[PDB]
Amino acid sequence: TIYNSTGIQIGAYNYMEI
Amino acid sequence: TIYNSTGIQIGAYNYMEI
Amino acid sequence: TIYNSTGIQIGAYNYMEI
Amino acid sequence: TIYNSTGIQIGAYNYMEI
Amino acid sequence: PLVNIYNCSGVQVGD
Amino acid sequence: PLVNIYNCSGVQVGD
Amino acid sequence: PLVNIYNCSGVQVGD
Amino acid sequence: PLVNIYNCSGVQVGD
Repeated sequence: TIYNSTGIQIGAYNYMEI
Repeated sequence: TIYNSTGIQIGAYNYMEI
Repeated sequence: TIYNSTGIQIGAYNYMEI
Repeated sequence: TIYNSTGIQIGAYNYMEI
Repeated sequence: PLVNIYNCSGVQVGD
Repeated sequence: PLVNIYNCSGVQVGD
Repeated sequence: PLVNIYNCSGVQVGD
Repeated sequence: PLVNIYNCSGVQVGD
């Protein structure tokens, strides 16, 4: 059970600029 | 991002009996 | 960054009997 | 089992510039 | 039932 | 009582 | 080698 | 390239 979860994420979120 | 992931889970997985 | 991770978890996992 | 958690994370988060 | 997550401000798993 | 997800502000599974 | 999910054996989100 | 999760045997976030 999840209750009052502000911004949940799992793995990896980054960005490329080359 | 996710490579060679064995059994991934996030939150809570349990069972009830009473 | 996670590399060569062997049994990762966070918070608490236990079982009940009563 | 998590209660009143403030900024939970696991592994490593950083940024690149060059 | 018992094990859960409550009042969790920002959750980042890996990165 | 029942395993669910409530008051969840933004969810990113994998990426 | 990119922003995706590969060789992921069983996935459970919330429950 | 930047940040990821590789060779990760069993992942349990909360419980």
